[PDB]
Amino acid sequence: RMKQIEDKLEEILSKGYHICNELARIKKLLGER
Amino acid sequence: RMKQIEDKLEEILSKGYHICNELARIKKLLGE
Amino acid sequence: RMKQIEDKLEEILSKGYHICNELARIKKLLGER
Amino acid sequence: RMKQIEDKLEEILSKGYHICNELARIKKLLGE
Repeated sequence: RMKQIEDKLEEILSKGYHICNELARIKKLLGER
Repeated sequence: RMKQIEDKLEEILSKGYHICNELARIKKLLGE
Repeated sequence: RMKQIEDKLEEILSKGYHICNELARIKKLLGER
Repeated sequence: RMKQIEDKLEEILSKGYHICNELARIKKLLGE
């Protein structure tokens, strides 16, 4: 269970990196307009 | 205590998945 | 400390609701284009 | 154990604040 907590924390962090990378690409393509 | 925390984490994760779906729809509207 | 954990979990959840509300407005204004 | 978890939470939170800044810039580019 403490392992499944540690697993979920890393899943949340990763996805937050993923999300903020997707928004960074979106910001990029709109600034080049 | 660990169970209350895990439970909330699962819920936070779910919001992230929802955000990624929004971003998928949003990318497509923008052509990307 | 367990209180400050419970406080942070609610801050993360809220902000995730906030974020997904901001993206929902953005999706709305672009679909009406 | 609580300290490792709190520590990661602070870090997750920070990403959220970064995402909100991206969304602020992105809204403005879109006129909104």
